[PDB]
Amino acid sequence: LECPQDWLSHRDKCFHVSQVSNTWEEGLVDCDGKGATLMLIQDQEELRFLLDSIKEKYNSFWIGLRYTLPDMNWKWINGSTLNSDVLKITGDTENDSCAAISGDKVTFESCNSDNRWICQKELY
Amino acid sequence: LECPQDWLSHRDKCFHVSQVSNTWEEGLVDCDGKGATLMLIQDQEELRFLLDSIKEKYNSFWIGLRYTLPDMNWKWINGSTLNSDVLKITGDTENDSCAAISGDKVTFESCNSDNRWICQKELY
Repeated sequence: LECPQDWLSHRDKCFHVSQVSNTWEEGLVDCDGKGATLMLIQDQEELRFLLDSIKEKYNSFWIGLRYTLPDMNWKWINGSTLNSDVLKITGDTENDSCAAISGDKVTFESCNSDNRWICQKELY
Repeated sequence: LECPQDWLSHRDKCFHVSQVSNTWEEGLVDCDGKGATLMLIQDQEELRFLLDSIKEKYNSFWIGLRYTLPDMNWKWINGSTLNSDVLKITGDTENDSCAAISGDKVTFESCNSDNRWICQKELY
């Protein structure tokens, strides 16, 4: 019983890092199609192991954590409303944020960001 | 009437990009201390001009837009709760997300990210 070919083995899990960057949803669907899921982090060690095997400590990798927000009237810190032109490129219609590993932290980022992603399989 | 020394001039505004990366709040306080504010984007042209004068189209720069979230019970996409060890490095206690320019989009990112920031002054 080994991890599939080209998957990284660690403790009870197999990991695979995506070839391309894309949105969170594209990652979630990609992992599904592999009989896998986006990475669920059990502890910081796991996070450190991955990041040190990949050698991209700055980059962001999508993981399996997301929240949605109700519809929001976005305003600048001075109280002025964002105008039409800027709203066209601000966040996503879905108003979701998605977790990504970066460094040795987990940060939430708009889900339409293009990031690589990490899929996981449980061996045991 | 010129922009201060070392500020970038554009249309009715002067811009200054921070020397170091730090959290959103440190940016907001830094701009204040300069008689300035974090960048408020009037339109995509402005965004393009900055990004093309700086020549860091990938990087994230804080701007003057932020939202807070109520306290949240974070769960993984499979419904399992994040454990203690992972919660220690996931987002920020404040549970805020902050806007940053990247590429030619505005993305929301956890406010404890270390990004450079852009301050603005209005000349007219």
